Amino acid sequence: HNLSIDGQPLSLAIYAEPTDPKALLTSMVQASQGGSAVLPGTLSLYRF
Amino acid sequence: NLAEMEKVWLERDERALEVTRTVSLAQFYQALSSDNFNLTEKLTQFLRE
Repeated sequence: HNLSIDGQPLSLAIYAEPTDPKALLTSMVQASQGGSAVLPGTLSLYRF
Repeated sequence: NLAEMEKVWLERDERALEVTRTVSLAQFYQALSSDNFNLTEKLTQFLRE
C-alpha cells in the first residue's frame, strides 16, 4: 500500500479547494398600477 | 367633517321662491269660521271699558 516502514504515507494528497464565497443580491420589483377615474360633475348654484 | 358639511351644503343648496303675503287683521278676524268678531268694535269697546 506504498507506506513507509513506520506507516507514514509516501504520497501527498489534494482536495480541490471549495470555490469561494457566494454573493447574493436583491432587486426592486414593480407591478402595474392604475389611476383613478372621473365621474360626471354636478351643477352648483354659484358662479365660477 | 367640515369639508363634508360644505359639500352637502353645496349639493343640496337651492334658490327658494320668494313670496309675500299681506294679512289684514280686521279681515282675518271677521272671516274666521267659528269664533269671529270685529276688530274695530272690540278695540273701541275694550278701550272705553
